[PDB]
Amino acid sequence: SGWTFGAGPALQIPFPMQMAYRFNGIGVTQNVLYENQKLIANQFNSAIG
Amino acid sequence: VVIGIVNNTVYDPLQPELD
Ligand SMILES: *[C@@H]1O[C@H](CO)[C@@H](O)[C@H](O)[C@H]1NC(C)=O
Ligand SMILES: *[C@@H]1O[C@H](CO)[C@@H](O)[C@H](O)[C@H]1NC(C)=O
Repeated sequence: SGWTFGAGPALQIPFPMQMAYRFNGIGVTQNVLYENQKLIANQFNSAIG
Repeated sequence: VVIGIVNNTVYDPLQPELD
């Protein structure tokens, strides 16, 4: 759900679009995530590992 | 490079006024 579960009813939303929202919230455009999605995913997986 | 994009058309606020 993202952040909607803590401010009211839960709203379904894809995780990449939630990441795009979180990147746009700090000033970074959504294109760098919708284009370089595999790199961000691999970096996140490497960090989790 | 975008994964999950579909084909669609966008509108132009200049073409109908110019043509
Ligand atoms: C959603 O994920 C499924 C499973 O990988 C895939 O088959 C489908 O094409 C995806 N849809 C979009 C719009 O990316
Ligand atoms: C979009 O159009 C291109 C060529 O016009 C085609 O190769 C592609 O398969 C189309 N995609 C969808 C989701 O219709």
